[PDB]
Amino acid sequence: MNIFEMLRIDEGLRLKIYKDTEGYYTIGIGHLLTKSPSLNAAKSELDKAIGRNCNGVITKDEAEKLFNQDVDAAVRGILRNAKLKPVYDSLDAVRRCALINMVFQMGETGVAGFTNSLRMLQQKRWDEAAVNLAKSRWYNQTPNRAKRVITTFRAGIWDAYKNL
Repeated sequence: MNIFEMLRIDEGLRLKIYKDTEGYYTIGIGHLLTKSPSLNAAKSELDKAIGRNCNGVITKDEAEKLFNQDVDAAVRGILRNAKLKPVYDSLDAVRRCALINMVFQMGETGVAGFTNSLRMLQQKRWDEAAVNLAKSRWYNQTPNRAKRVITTFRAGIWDAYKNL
């Protein structure tokens, strides 16, 4: 299992503009287009992102391209972030994928706000950090996904994704 396979389980693949769990306009493999309520604003962002007139619809191919950029940006964002970098560097390969997943879902900023859990993950207090991570809007709003990510940080193995 790898970062791409993991995120693809969590996000799914949709070739037509759709709404987030959040109500936001998205396409592909969890590629948020806009937080704006107009489908029209969303279509325009799409065409800007793909470089063609899409009419709200893309190919698998275009979806994967967007996904490669997003994962690359997520990693680079972690590496550039003063709060995230040190935790990332401290982690093993599997757990590194769990942090990347959180950053992709919620952005650098959002994850950098989980101060206490970050601190516990650095210290390798796995059970503690898993309890603290669960105390969040994140867990309450998307409990099955947060639970997968959390087990991944807790255990350091890919079992949560085996089932799936």
